[PDB]
Amino acid sequence: GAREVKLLLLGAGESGKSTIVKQMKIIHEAGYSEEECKQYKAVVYSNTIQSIIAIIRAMGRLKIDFGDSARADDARQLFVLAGAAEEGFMTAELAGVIKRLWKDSGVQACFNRSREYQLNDSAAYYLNDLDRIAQPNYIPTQQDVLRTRVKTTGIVETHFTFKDLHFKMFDVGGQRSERKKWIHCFEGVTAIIFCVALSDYDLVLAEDEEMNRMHESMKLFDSICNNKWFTDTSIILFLNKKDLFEEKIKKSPLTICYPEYAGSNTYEEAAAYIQCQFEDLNKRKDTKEIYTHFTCATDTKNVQFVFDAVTDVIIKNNLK
Amino acid sequence: DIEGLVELLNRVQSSGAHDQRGLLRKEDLVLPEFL
Ligand SMILES: Nc1nc2c(ncn2[C@@H]2O[C@H](COP(=O)(O)OP(=O)(O)O)[C@@H](O)[C@H]2O)c(=O)[nH]1
Ligand SMILES: [Cs+]
Ligand SMILES: [Cs+]
Ligand SMILES: [Cs+]
Ligand SMILES: [Cs+]
Ligand SMILES: [Cs+]
Ligand SMILES: [Cs+]
Ligand SMILES: [Cs+]
Ligand SMILES: [Mg+2]
Repeated sequence: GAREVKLLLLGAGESGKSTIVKQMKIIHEAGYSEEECKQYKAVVYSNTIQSIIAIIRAMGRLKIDFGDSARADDARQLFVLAGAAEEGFMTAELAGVIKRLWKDSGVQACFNRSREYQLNDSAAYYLNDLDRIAQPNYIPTQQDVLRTRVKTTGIVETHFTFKDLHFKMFDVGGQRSERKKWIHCFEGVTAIIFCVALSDYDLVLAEDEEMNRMHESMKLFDSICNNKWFTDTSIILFLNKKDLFEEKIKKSPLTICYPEYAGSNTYEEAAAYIQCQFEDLNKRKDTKEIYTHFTCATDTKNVQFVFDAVTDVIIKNNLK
Repeated sequence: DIEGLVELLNRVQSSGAHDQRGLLRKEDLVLPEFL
């Protein structure tokens, strides 16, 4: 008989929860048609602008000057043009201002210090493709739509059949949900897919945080993991953003996030170390098992593959 | 439990890592102080 498989996505903002959801529609659903991709132009541009602005704002706080002082006019002009360009379209004027700002060594200098502030991980993706994106005959591709960033009004979800199972994937995130909603989200869970942004290991801590992003995520995992209520619940761990991690580990040591770390600075050892920090949180290595996968939420191929395995674990953890 | 707190603190407080979300709104346009 058909089983309802209630999947709950958990994890800090930016961990990739929303992105896994979209991957499900592309893989186990229809995906996005052209009539529907065209629909995202407005957001693709909205996001592109918000990104260059996030960086421009960062230059102020961090006091990083433009490689060329002319850019100050562009920056000031960025905010006017932006707040004046009908959504969905981008003029040859705005495209220029952005291209010049993104090209500035001062701005690139600030971009390289994104660890000191909060820059979404789509800024690079879009700012580089300005050539394509800016052209007026532009049609967002699937990967373009996958990288977008929209509204989490309430709770996001998707229904899809895979290996004859009725998958219901849930994802809250930002939407303050009370013990009400929460208890109601947990009740019925078949598997919790906990997302972690590996690349967050080098983030400078905020003025409010006692511990860093990683350890805050570690803390939450700990609870979800060792909570008797989720005993029979399959606990999949997605150590996401491995591409950014690999790119980063090169320049920024893991000792930033785990001062005691003494291994080498290879994607391999650093990654293995983080996999242990999370899995050692498990208080019943005998009782429960953690299903860890290093992934790249934005990679449809890898996600399809990884979700293929998660299902096997679900298909049989149901002791059958 | 505080569990509800932690989840609201980790999955929310970082969604800020994206005041960069949704369509463009007047708030995200306020010209930076270093004007
Ligand atoms: N480069 C890269 N970006 C990613 C990856 N996973 C998620 N992202 C991006 O990082 C952000 C996290 O977004 P999602 O939209 O997944 O929101 P979340 O559920 O709050 O963490 C988005 O900008 C994604 O496009 C990944 O593996 N690699
Ligand atoms: Cs299907
Ligand atoms: Cs499609
Ligand atoms: Cs200068
Ligand atoms: Cs960066
Ligand atoms: Cs490119
Ligand atoms: Cs839906
Ligand atoms: Cs559906
Ligand atoms: Mg979010």
